[PDB]
Amino acid sequence: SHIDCRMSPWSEWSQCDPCLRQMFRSRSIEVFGQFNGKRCTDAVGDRRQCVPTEPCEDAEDDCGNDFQCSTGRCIKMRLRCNGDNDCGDFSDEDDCESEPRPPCRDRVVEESELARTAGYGINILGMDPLSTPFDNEFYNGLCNRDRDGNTLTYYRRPWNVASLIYETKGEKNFRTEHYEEQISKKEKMFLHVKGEIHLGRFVMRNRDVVLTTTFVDDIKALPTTYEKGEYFAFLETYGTHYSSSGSLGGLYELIYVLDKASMAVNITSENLIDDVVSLIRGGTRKYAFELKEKLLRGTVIDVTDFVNWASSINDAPVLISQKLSPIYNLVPVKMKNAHLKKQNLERAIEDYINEFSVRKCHTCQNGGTVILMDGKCLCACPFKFEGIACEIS
Amino acid sequence: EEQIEAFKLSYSSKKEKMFLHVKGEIHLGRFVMRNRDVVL
Amino acid sequence: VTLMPIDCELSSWSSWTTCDPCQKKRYRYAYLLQPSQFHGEPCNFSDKEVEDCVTNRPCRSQVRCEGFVCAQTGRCVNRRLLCNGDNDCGDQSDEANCRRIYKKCQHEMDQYWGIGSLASGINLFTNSFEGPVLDHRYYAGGCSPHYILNTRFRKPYNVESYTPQTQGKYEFILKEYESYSDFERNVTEKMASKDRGKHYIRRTKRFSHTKSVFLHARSDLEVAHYKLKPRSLMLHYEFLQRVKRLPLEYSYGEYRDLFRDFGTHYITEAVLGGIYEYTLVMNKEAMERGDYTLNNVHARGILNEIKDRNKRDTMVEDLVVLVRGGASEHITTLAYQELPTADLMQEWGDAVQYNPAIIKVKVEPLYELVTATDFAYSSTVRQNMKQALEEFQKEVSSCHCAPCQGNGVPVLKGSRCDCICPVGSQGLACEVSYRKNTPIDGKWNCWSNWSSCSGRRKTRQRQCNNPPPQNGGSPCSGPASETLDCS
Amino acid sequence: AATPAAVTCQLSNWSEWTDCFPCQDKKYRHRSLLQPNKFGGTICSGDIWDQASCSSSTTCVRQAQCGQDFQCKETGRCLKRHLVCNGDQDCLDGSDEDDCDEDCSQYEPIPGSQKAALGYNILTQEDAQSVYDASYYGGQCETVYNGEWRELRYDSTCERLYYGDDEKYFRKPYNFLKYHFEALADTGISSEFYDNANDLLSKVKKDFLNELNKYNEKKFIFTRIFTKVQTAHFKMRKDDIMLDEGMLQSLMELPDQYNYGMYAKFINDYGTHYITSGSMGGIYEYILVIDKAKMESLGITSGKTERARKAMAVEDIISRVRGGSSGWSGGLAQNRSTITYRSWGRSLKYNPVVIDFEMQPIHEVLRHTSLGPLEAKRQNLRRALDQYLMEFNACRCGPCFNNGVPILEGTSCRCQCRLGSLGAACEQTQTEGAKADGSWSCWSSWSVCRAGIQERRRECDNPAPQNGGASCPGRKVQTQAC
Amino acid sequence: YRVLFYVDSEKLKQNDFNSVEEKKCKSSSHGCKELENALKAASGTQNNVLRGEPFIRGGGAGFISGLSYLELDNPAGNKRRYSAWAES
Ligand SMILES: *[C@@H]1O[C@H](CO)[C@@H](O[C@@H]2O[C@H](CO)[C@@H](O)[C@H](O)[C@H]2NC(C)=O)[C@H](O)[C@H]1NC(C)=O
Ligand SMILES: *[C@@H]1O[C@H](CO)[C@@H](O)[C@H](O)[C@H]1NC(C)=O
Ligand SMILES: *[C@@H]1O[C@H](CO)[C@@H](O)[C@H](O)[C@H]1NC(C)=O
Ligand SMILES: *[C@@H]1O[C@H](CO)[C@@H](O)[C@H](O)[C@@H]1O
Ligand SMILES: *[C@@H]1O[C@H](CO)[C@@H](O)[C@H](O)[C@@H]1O
Ligand SMILES: *[C@@H]1O[C@H](CO)[C@@H](O)[C@H](O)[C@@H]1O
Ligand SMILES: *[C@@H]1O[C@H](CO)[C@@H](O)[C@H](O)[C@@H]1O
Ligand SMILES: *[C@@H]1O[C@H](CO)[C@@H](O)[C@H](O)[C@@H]1O
Ligand SMILES: *[C@@H]1O[C@H](CO)[C@@H](O)[C@H](O)[C@@H]1O
Ligand SMILES: [Ca+2]
Ligand SMILES: [Ca+2]
Repeated sequence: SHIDCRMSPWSEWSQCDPCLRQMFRSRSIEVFGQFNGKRCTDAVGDRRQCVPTEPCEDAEDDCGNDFQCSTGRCIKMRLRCNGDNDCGDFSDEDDCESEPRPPCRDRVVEESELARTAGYGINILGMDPLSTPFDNEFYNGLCNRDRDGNTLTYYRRPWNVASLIYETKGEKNFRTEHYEEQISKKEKMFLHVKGEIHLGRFVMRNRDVVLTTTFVDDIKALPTTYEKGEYFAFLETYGTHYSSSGSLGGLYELIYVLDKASMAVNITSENLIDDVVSLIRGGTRKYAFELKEKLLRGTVIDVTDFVNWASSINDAPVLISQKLSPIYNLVPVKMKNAHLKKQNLERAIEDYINEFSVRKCHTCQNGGTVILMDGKCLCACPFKFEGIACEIS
Repeated sequence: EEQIEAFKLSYSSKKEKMFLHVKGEIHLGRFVMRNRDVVL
Repeated sequence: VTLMPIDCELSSWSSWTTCDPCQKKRYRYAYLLQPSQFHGEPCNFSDKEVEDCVTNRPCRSQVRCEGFVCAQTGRCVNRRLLCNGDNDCGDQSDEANCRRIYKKCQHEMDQYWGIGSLASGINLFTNSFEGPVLDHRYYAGGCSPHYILNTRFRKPYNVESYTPQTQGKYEFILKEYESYSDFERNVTEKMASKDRGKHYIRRTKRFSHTKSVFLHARSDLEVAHYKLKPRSLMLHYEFLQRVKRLPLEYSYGEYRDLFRDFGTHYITEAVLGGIYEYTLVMNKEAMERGDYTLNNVHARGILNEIKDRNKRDTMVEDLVVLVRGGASEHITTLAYQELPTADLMQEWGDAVQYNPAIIKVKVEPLYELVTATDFAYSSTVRQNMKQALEEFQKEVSSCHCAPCQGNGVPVLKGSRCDCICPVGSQGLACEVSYRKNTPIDGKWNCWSNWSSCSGRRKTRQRQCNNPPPQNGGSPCSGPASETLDCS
Repeated sequence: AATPAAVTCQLSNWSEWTDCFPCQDKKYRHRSLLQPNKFGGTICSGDIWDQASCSSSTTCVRQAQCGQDFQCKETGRCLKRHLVCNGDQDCLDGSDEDDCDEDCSQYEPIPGSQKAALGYNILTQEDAQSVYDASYYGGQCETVYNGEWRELRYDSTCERLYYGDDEKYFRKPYNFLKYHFEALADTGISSEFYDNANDLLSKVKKDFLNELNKYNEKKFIFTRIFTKVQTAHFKMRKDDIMLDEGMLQSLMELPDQYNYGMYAKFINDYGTHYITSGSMGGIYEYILVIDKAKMESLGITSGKTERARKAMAVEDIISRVRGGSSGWSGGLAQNRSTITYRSWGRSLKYNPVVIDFEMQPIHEVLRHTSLGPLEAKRQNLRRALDQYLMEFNACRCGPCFNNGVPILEGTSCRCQCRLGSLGAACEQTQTEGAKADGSWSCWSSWSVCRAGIQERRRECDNPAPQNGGASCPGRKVQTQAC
Repeated sequence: YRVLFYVDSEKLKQNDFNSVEEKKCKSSSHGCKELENALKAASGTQNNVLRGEPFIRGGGAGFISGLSYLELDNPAGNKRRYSAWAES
């Protein structure tokens, strides 16, 4: 039956953080709500202001002989005076007057949008390609000319990407399977189709990463004292992981299934079921939202629809799969208490692993099994069982 | 479709059922809002 | 699969050579004794170990560059090539500090296609280009106008002639065989009296059918001919620098790496071509049996009746296409399973003009490059290299490799033997097939090295390799035993 | 079907810290990848490798570490003198062009210059960070002719339909010994069909009656189609290698003493292997296999009557294109025809893939560099790899249903099933009569040893194959130098 | 330009058949006997070969492979392809 939201008490207050001027505690979710009882929302971390109990430390955190940009990010003079604007806030005009021209001496070259989105953050909740922790508009003063991808035109590759190799693949995997029996008669069908196109793969550099001004400064803002709320707020706004490498492309997938039976005194029965689905991702709207419809119907496709759809992935890809790296590996050392931030990001991610466990929700009825969604444990079931808990048929 | 018929008195009956579901989704985009230094 | 993989073995080491007077190092090597196969583990270790030295023997390594030293590459170039508006040193060194430059080529001039590919020596045993030996970007003045169609070209100094020599062959065969048989045999017998009666019947059929279709179509298209000069050659600097690093002392491992890096032989005459081989091979069979019988008695009465009816049909079909010159759009459509419509064939051959393979080639042993105008102590480096070349042929020749299943072919790249599998069999050893049997083609074991001097003999066997198991093909390609004078 | 074996991920307890190395400015420590998850169960919060800031026990060593010639102070590369002011950017700091005429950049880098320079991971089949320097030229102006350059253009101003001068030449990177540009293709096709029927009767009557009938009908189709195309092939150099600057610093940062963590990290970042040679291609494979059957039987006696029929159809179909454009690889994925092959081939002019290659284990790179022998480090790098190819190996990723690929994603295994959802029980459409192979259980650790005996062990799989399924290449024991 | 093209084909077919019928009877108690036999045997065989061997010297590389692509329907050569070879 229906079950409401449940939480812990609020943990006892933190002391006042000297530089952050705040104090908090936390509240664990016990049960998110289940089976359309009152669904949870209410905060896991919340905070109060304080006039601090002791002095803050000296606020500067400059990497020694490095140039102190208007971002407060560590950089070297070759990156500024060569006009490249690497340091994160377009300051180069302040740095040099004579020959500050970009590293491509005459041969100035376009960027790539497919390169810029490299190193999407990712979160175990929703698995979203969150906008990049990485600052792919930093180029390390390199001219770094690729000419890859199908546009047959040069582009500058970003510093944090070791390569964006357009290693093309197109694969269709197909299966069908059918049976008939008679004595009464029975008829059975399964169909599976998937098509995958990989436009290319990006790999993120495993040392010397340049992070967005916001990513680095939004870790400067951390508590320093192991308080869930501010660590979770950094997680939920930058990822539990970053995509340390992944594959840009497009994908389609389809199913059809059928299962059919037929069997003074007059007795007889007939039974039938139907299930059909279509998926599309990547490519520009006109072709994709033609094709995903078009393929659900039996229609023998124009190959030029496949050519146009999958050509448009060059302009509009989706991330098919990737290598997850735990996010804290992006707190650059040569920052104050850098390792204590790492330690408690990892402890906050372990606390993430504690409360979002579906296993503690109550059993679904009949042939079902439980899933977790935003404020509901719930189920869906075989054999025509019905209701959000499958209690009836 | 289901049918039952009998004799002893003559009796006949029939039932007929239909169910449909269709949906289609045209996604445009996705967002997250900054949970610190928010501007209101 | 019937396997237990063979992991690599190199030998226990040689003794060290004594320290080389000029290379100021000493060397130790091992023979490859058993190659990696069936995915057994590699032990390659780059086939060598080397150490520094403290000896003080005299060295004559200063063979004079008479012209100008190419500062990075260690090449020498004759003084008329400085400031010719061309890179004769490899690293543009020769064109530094030019108080004027003089150009020669009046027009743009393409390299003949693949002319830099021909610049590399072959491993004759894998039949592979390994790496760069002659500088096919060197033009010695040159700039003589050459034409093919209406395109104009520059000839590398090393090359005697590149000319279209434009020749083409097509060879086609189609074959059919068919055979049919049908047999029907019957019996009938009866009796009656007034009471009793009797009857008996048999009817039968046996039937068979067979077909083959075989088709082969090959085209060889030969639209350039290359000949390299006999000598006075100008070497690629990466080769020249391993040659200047060879010991004058003999220790096979350092010489082995030159054949790995630069090939065993240099390509001296080659016909440059496209090939389009197509084969389609079909075997088809059908069979039937039908059989029908009755027996009857009457007095009361009894009947017996039987039927037995059977059919089989099969096809096995294989098709192979090989194409070896052209451009990728043509190449894929030719490579398609269907016999090529003559438009494709036209556009393919038109592109063979722009990207040939080697069709047939005559090669010279690489030590004829090693020369007194290029290296100090050259003749010792030659004699060493000749001996090493013979020892290397004994390593690279495939004979060490255990036999492939399914008539597979070994080629022994690097230090692994991998069985190339034909159409219709698969897996690491080429075992996995639906088919009953396959004809096997013969090759020997490795030949016995020599007998004594005063008349010397080499001998070969085929003990596992032989054709007779499952009714194979030819056993042979040369002499099953071999003998020579000692001098 | 068998029940799932899902378990939460474990890393080990931490090792003790390494001391504060000069210039590196860092302490490091590691966890031993103790048990990354089976196909189900929640991931580890942690990771294998750690860096933390620390001040060093002594002052950092000067660029005299390069010897008699220049080194770019803010990065790794020790350089031969001629590279300073050559007119080209030789190091990540660019100081080899600071405070000072190569035109060879006129030609774009050879297709595949990247993926052949990247390392490789035999445990996951992925690339890694650059091992070779994909863009190092050493001052060489080594150009290579493009055997695929031929492409059509039309000119409205003069009435020519003709082939464009674009892409005709590439600059070869110094790390490629040769890269050859010869055009080839090879296709191999099989079709086999088998088709059978049998039909039988018997009858007896006496004055009792009995009649019997049997029918079978069957069909099989197999085909395999393989194609390879090549636009060029290549071999990397085996002496005087110039490393990636990232590799070079990540190597110098390694300890002279054997501690597993830093060598495991360089293995993980620069790959288990480096590509020694390869071929640049488009491969198309297509495979299509069908079975069908139909059977009946009748029996009558006096009376009563009975009949039954059973029938099957199953089809496996694969189409896979490596290389080509995203558009036309969608064409040739979806359909096999004289249409889809020709334009796919045109797209291999522009976007090739490395189709086949040969490789060496990563520690061999060092001996072939300009750095001089690093034997202590090289043996530590090997000694770590000899644990790594047990520890990071996809062998630990456990049972995959329906012939699914086990792969380790970093710290967490997947079983990529060819149908259904991943992990245990990948099938619900196929019957329990389905065919799937036995494939390897992992290496043991190196076992306890005696003067002439040491062992490492395997199992061909934990279960038997599913129904008539295939089996491994066949081993149980391997041996080592003790 | 040269062509050799050769086609050669053969068929055989054969049938043989043999039969007997015999009958006997008596009466005064009636009774009879019959025996009958039949055999039919058939054999058939076919063979075909085609070989064709176009050979060319001179020509543009594509026109050469065009002309020399053997036509089962026109073994000497398609007249336009041949004229194009004769141009190239
Ligand atoms: C036995 O007798 C039967 C006669 O019907 C022969 O069977 C037929 O033969 C003719 C001529 O070859 C065929 O056209 C028919 O189709 C056959 N009928 C079938 C289905 O049996 C059979 O030839 C005889 N065997 C012999 C010749 O001894
Ligand atoms: C069949 O249906 C009829 C409809 O009237 C019914 O009368 C009869 O009882 C049922 N049984 C039979 C006839 O098989
Ligand atoms: C491709 O489409 C063509 C034309 O409709 C058709 O003849 C052919 O069978 C198709 N091939 C494949 C592999 O689908
Ligand atoms: C303390 O925590 C309790 C939960 O037990 C809240 O109800 C209260 O508002 C305060 O935050
Ligand atoms: C050379 O080779 C043998 C064979 O392994 C080793 O024992 C040792 O390396 C020897 O010096
Ligand atoms: C052994 O000796 C000859 C050398 O003439 C080899 O060519 C051959 O392999 C033979 O068996
Ligand atoms: C590493 O792991 C230990 C257990 O080995 C913990 O106490 C702590 O997390 C340390 O950092
Ligand atoms: C098992 O397999 C890997 C791959 O070769 C080895 O490197 C390692 O010994 C592991 O234990
Ligand atoms: C077992 O898995 C496959 C099949 O042999 C191999 O790639 C490898 O040798 C592993 O041990
Ligand atoms: Ca010059
Ligand atoms: Ca420079």
